Amino acid sequence: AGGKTGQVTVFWGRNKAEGSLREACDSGMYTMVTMSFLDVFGANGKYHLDLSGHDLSSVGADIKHCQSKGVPVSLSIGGYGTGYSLPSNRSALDLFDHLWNSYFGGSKPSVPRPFGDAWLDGVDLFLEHGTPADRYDVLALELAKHNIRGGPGKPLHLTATVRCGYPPAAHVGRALATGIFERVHVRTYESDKWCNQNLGWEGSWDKWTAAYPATRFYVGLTADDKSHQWVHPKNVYYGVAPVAQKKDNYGGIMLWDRYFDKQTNYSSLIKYYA
Amino acid sequence: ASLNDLFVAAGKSYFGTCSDQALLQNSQNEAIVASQFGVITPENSMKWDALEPSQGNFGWSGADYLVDYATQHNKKVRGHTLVWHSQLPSWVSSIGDANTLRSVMTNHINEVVGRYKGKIMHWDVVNEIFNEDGTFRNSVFYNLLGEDFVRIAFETARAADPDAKLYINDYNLDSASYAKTQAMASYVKKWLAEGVPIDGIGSQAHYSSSHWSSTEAAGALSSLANTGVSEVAITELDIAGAASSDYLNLLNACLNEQKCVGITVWGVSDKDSWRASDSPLLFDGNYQPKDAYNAIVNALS
Ligand SMILES: *[C@@H]1O[C@H](CO)[C@@H](O)[C@H](O)[C@H]1NC(C)=O
Ligand SMILES: *[C@@H]1O[C@H](CO)[C@@H](O)[C@H](O)[C@H]1NC(C)=O
Repeated sequence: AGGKTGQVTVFWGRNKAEGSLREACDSGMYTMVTMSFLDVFGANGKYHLDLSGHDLSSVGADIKHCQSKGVPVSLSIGGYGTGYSLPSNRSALDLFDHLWNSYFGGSKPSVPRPFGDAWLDGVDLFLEHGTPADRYDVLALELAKHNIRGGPGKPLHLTATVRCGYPPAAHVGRALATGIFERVHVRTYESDKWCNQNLGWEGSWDKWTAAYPATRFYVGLTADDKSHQWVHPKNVYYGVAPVAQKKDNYGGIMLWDRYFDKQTNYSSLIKYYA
Repeated sequence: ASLNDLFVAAGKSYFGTCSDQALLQNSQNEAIVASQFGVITPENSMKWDALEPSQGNFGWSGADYLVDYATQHNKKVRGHTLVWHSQLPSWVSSIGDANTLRSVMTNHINEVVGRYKGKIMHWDVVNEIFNEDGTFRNSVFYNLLGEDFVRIAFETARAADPDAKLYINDYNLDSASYAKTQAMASYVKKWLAEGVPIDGIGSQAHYSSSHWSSTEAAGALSSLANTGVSEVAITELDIAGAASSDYLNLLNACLNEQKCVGITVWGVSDKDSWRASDSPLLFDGNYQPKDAYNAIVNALS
């Protein structure tokens, strides 16, 4: 069986009123912060990062500070918008090159460093939209080459953030079939009538965890205490955490998002259940 | 002093706690349960995942232990809980057919209530059925059976044990003007008028460190009583920080509502709470009374 891991991953970047990345790391509530979202990418060489009006000029130093406190920072690509796709092998390698040389260890004069010499700790795939011809598998395999655990380089935590329902859409399945995703965060706070904390999340959790035994699974919860799919912290202690942790490959809790968590202090108790 | 003896002397039915087999086997904890609390709620052992882990295959060991402890100790029991979306086995939420769910839910209630017939003071028949904005939580029960799941559940429990008081229980019923509280009151009033056998509303009263003021508790509880329901209870009280003045506000919310039968605090020692880091109970991590305990004793003495 699994058990508590103490791991809490939070999303950041969706609301400029949520405070800085530094503030989130300095809270001590999180073991990973995932910036969101690289919302434009595809086959025409155009890329865009959307951090919702947050002050970009502070982000690089804040990433380095988070890391200095032992909190890794990853970047999530995709989101709920319609501005991204990955329709070819070449487009996936071009996206790898953009991520590597913009945000990680690569330096090319022709690739801007939006956050200077800060070097991120992972990539998350939040692929709400896609088609079966997308090649996120190619991207995943290229990122996995740089996940160094001991030696020159540093870890790269490759993750996906997926809808509650199993099985996922084909573009996601194609990526996960590479077998090298470190973590998957299963969103259980959405309004999918048959798959959310109010109805059906556990049966889906059983299918997800069984399908990918080498991957660590995080239960995704909302920190918005007004959401229809919010879980009272007591029901995380009694229900969600003990159930999820029966799986050998339980990894932790994922929280959507820093803005809600800053308002409600959900993680102040959740960090003890994860 | 004994919390239960004092509250009964003050004209109430009980002062209660939660427990279960492991905690009742702990000799420090058990001595406090014995001396202080007249009613016990099973913390987990009567939830559906414990009682009916696969369809028609019931498991009774933990629940039987708690009921037998209470019988032996001349204590009463709040059975907890028959219909709830949380700690529900996945086989139940996988049911796709209304009529199948009606059979499954009726059977679950009939067997559980029937087994303990004549041994249960209150049943939390349905639990946490409302969203914060006053709509029904979209659980498998509501999604397949609609609002009628409530009436079916209460009717089933009543037939299986006519002597148990049947409660609807929920949290965040701590402010009279809050949407959820108003919905609970509205619906219970309507269901009473329709002949649904609801005897009580249970208000859990889980006070966080950023909650409604405990000054609102009296009015909230009275608003639940004012539905015409026969009784109300505070069922799972715990309070971040356990300030005496907050605990007294809740004590007095009960004392000043004629229909409130009692208070249950949700455990004995802080260390065994779901919220231990918030020190929310009446005894500390070495099972010693805290300031709020002494304040309650002074108030009833
Ligand atoms: C992507 O294309 C390259 C060049 O053709 C090929 O060698 C590689 O195997 C492809 N990747 C995958 C995973 O299909
Ligand atoms: C959130 O917790 C912090 C301490 O971690 C505190 O400063 C703040 O007031 C809390 N917010 C609420 C809603 O109590």
